Amino acid sequence: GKGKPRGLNSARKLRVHRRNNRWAENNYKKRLLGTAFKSSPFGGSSHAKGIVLEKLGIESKQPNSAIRKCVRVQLIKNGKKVTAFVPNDGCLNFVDENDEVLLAGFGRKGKAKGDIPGVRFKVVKVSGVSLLALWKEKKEKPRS
Amino acid sequence: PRAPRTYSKTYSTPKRPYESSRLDAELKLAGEFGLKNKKEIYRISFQLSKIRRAARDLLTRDEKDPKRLFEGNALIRRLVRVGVLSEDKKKLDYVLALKVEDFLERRLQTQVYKLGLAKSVHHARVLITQRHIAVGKQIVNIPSFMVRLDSEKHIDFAPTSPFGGARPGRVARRNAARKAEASGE
Amino acid sequence: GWVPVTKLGRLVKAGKITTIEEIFLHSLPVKEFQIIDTLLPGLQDEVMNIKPVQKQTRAGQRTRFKAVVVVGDSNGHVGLGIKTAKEVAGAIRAGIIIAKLSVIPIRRGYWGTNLGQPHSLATKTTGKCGSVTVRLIPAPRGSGIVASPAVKKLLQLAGVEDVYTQSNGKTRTLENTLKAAFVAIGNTYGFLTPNLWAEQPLPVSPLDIYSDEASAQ
Amino acid sequence: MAKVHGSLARAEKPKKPKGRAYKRLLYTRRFVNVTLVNGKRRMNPGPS
RNA sequence: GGCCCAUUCGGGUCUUGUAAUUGGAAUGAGUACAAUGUAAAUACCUUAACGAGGAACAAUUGGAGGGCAAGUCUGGUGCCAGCAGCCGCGGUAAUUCCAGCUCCAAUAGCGUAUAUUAAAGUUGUUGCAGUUAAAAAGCUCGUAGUUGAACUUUGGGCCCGGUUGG
Repeated sequence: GKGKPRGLNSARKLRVHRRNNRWAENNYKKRLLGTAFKSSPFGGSSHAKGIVLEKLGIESKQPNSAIRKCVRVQLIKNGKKVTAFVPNDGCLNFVDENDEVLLAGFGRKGKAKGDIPGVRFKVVKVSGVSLLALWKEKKEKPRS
Repeated sequence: PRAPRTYSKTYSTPKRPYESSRLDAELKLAGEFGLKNKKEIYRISFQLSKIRRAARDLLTRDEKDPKRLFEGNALIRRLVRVGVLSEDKKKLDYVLALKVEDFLERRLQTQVYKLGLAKSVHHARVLITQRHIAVGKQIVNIPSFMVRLDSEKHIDFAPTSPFGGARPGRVARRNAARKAEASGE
Repeated sequence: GWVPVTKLGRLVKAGKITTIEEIFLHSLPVKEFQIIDTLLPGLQDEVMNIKPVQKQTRAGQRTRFKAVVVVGDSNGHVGLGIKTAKEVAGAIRAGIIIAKLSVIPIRRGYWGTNLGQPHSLATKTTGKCGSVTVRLIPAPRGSGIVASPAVKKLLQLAGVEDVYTQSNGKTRTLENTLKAAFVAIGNTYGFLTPNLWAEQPLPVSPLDIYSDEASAQ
Repeated sequence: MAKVHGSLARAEKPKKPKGRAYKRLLYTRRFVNVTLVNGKRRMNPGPS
């Protein structure tokens, strides 16, 4: 008999069980409780600006092994701090500090059995100039 | 404030991007007819796939049902008036097997090459763009005119173009101003 | 050359059977692949998937090659077989012969009204094998075939122009998917529709009208 | 590095043709001629 | 190549291929007398004179093991190595990093980020899951809520008047 009621005047059990155990869909519970403000470092935004504390070097332990270059930062609207990532100056020659930077996220989920370890962010521009415009060398960093 | 101005989008891309048996039949239409990109071929499949949907449900409701008779005999009447349905195929089931080049063979780029004015299908789209061809009295310059049926027979050159009319362009005038005055010196 | 060694084969070598439908009416078993070739000369194949597969005999890893081959007309006849073999080009040609051996018809009907040829299926049908289900549904004109590419290619060679599919189950082991679309076609002759309600008398087999012929020495 | 500001227009390889003419070129290079490698097919190949 | 005169030539018809091999025609982007527009102007429609071999009046973003269209190509001492959503590719010469060449896709890129919808029969009324895979409460009485056997005027006769196959 399927283990659910079928008769005609039964619409109240049917609609009150459905929102009862709709709380196991994993990203409907995130939306009604609203955990995007209370826990996320961004608060619900695409990008965010911070100011860089210092250069860091991080490594990936099991099967892979090389020299992943990341950066500390401190967000202006929040005060909390995160560790971003800068893409492929694999030459080890773009340290920069006490600068204004713009982060973003990865399209995130991954595999860290090679231990490409636990950061969640990246960098799209720095001090008012895009990153690729420096790597492809279309601008150079503004200063006097 | 004021009233808002309606608009609509006119094409739609397909669901699977890189699969090969699609990609070639689109290519062989773009070389056959000379079309700029594949947005021009999506433009003709959209317009078709709303015609097909419009007849797809008048077939469901009964015959001798006065919405089938008023909206049917107008949809049929408009497709013949531009010349896509054959004149013996005036029945509503026959539009459900219409194809996409039965509209592609009615553009001005295609109906001027068949009617003997340009030596190739790429001599059409450059003849039209440069204001040479004029159905009726009106210089058109759009390679997608979709000529109505009882005005296939009016296309000719323009009463302003150097081909079918008056003064030559500013090469021949410039060449005559490069040689005829230079005959003495 | 061709020596028939089965007593159906002598009847068709001598040319007492002109269409394949006499095999299908009295439902006769077929065991020689040359019978189909003279009967249906327009038959035509493609290969779907070729996969190396492995057996750890003597801890010596000997390679086989499984092949999935569909043969078929563009009128109403299909076929499908699978064969593993030691060498690649043997598995294709051995895979064709089982597919030539298993040919079935398909009832092709209309959607709605009755103008001209049949295009779509007669009713809705379903076959399941393994864990996959596949269900086929009639469609109007202009529809085309909406299926996965491995199943759309099957239904071209049976020549259905418009049909609607809907498939459940783990559809990512294609040896089992095609073995469900196959069952879901071959049931189309088997649903007793109401026009097939009338009565007819039983015909008699060719295997005893021509009994003096096609008999061994 | 940057753009040059003086581009006023009042008063190694040869080019490719850009636009509808490029669709004409591709129509020839795969549908008016042929390329095989012994029936088996590796068109637009590596030179060997 | 090609259809053919083929004798065999070339006798025709073609199709490309290319020859910094050669010729002449077309034209608006732009500029600008007038007129028209407009409350006055600016611009779009119309139009004197001017305006190209175009090599310069020069299309761009992203990729070329797999999913998923596209390379068996040469160069680093690993100049300028984790490495590309996820399986993974590095321990010299790599069928993926860094660059040159040639190809592919969209042509004004949907390139990246974050939300949501389809894919999803992974929210299931239509429509899922019962033993071994997540999942039937220790056991019977019993609220509200949901759900509850069959039966009480059928048949017969006459006659008018609809639109359909005719």
